[PDB]
Amino acid sequence: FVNQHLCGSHLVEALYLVCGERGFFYTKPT
Amino acid sequence: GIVEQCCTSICSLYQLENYCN
Repeated sequence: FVNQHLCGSHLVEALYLVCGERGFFYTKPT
Repeated sequence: GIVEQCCTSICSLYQLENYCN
């Protein structure tokens, strides 16, 4: 996996690529 | 939270999965 800063469009694209179509929630509160 | 790890620092697959559904 990459070792870089990821913000805005880069943060959500990398998070979605890691979730692999599972979907995401940026802070996932209870 | 995703922003404090990824925007102002470096983050990984092993941090990123904590924000998946």
